[PDB]
Amino acid sequence: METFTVKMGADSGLLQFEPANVTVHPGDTVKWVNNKLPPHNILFDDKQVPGASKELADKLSHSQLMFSPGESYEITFSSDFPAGTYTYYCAPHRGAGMVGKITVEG
Amino acid sequence: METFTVKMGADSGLLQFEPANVTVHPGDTVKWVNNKLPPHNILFDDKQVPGASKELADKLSHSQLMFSPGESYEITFSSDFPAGTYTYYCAPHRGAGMVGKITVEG
Amino acid sequence: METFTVKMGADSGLLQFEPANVTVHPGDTVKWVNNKLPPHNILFDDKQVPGASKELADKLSHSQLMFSPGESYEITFSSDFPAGTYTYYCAPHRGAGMVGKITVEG
Ligand SMILES: [Cu+2]
Ligand SMILES: [Cu+2]
Ligand SMILES: [Cu+2]
Ligand SMILES: [Zn+2]
Ligand SMILES: [Zn+2]
Ligand SMILES: [Zn+2]
Ligand SMILES: [Zn+2]
Ligand SMILES: [Zn+2]
Ligand SMILES: [Zn+2]
Repeated sequence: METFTVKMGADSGLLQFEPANVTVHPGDTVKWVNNKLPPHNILFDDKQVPGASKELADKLSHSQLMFSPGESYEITFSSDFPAGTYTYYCAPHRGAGMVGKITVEG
Repeated sequence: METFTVKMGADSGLLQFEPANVTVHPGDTVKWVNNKLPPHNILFDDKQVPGASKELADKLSHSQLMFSPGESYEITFSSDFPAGTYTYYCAPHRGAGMVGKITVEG
Repeated sequence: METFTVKMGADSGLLQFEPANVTVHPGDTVKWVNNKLPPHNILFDDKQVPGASKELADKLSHSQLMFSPGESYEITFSSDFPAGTYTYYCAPHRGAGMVGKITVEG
């Protein structure tokens, strides 16, 4: 099992998740870490996860704003997660296109 | 089973859900569709659903802001939903009285 | 079983939960009541509840803003709640340090 670190805010100051796209395998963890230009958060819309389960998208969403440097949030995409793409965004920086995509391999 | 379309924002530009009040039967779906003056969202307070279940109100709430024209969200009020009134509102337009009510018939 | 009333906003106008720290026993209820300077809400971060369960923190969080005088929200810390500290904050007044802590006794 691997852990993928996603920086929220690039080192240079770009309002992006870095890296934006990550492919994971069942059991892998994605760890988001507050990097530059907080606050950020991590939203998955109900229609943006495989099978469009609102329960799933809600449980994955960290809608609470993250302010502190190095503040982190992790999701383990375990065996019961459906394969497909999970597209997320940062609410504060939606206008800037601060978005990402986790692919659970099938 | 029927699907009731609720417009978020009237065609004229009134900040309302149209229609604001809908009566549904078990198995029916309510589909909210982004119509005018986005963003909107759909919040049910824990005390505003029958039996005051916070778990139920949370699961029905689409708190994520909806920005795009025609963006939609649906809830199927299935057999296990308690009869009674489910009162919701739009956070951005709470001040304008952008509110609605779904009645599940008993 | 006891109910602990926590005022959101002190009578004087301080932006605090009063009292900020409460110790509860299994079966006890905490009732938050809108007191001064609304809106307030009540957020528990996933890492701020015992065992860091995001499901638990989400279910305890009343993220919807509370505007009306006397508007209340209750949580019963029942037998299945893990012992330890549950640290929460108000989003609008995070900058002012409007924070609290519920201790479930073990
Ligand atoms: Cu951001
Ligand atoms: Cu609205
Ligand atoms: Cu407050
Ligand atoms: Zn892997
Ligand atoms: Zn949605
Ligand atoms: Zn019907
Ligand atoms: Zn409430
Ligand atoms: Zn007690
Ligand atoms: Zn968190």
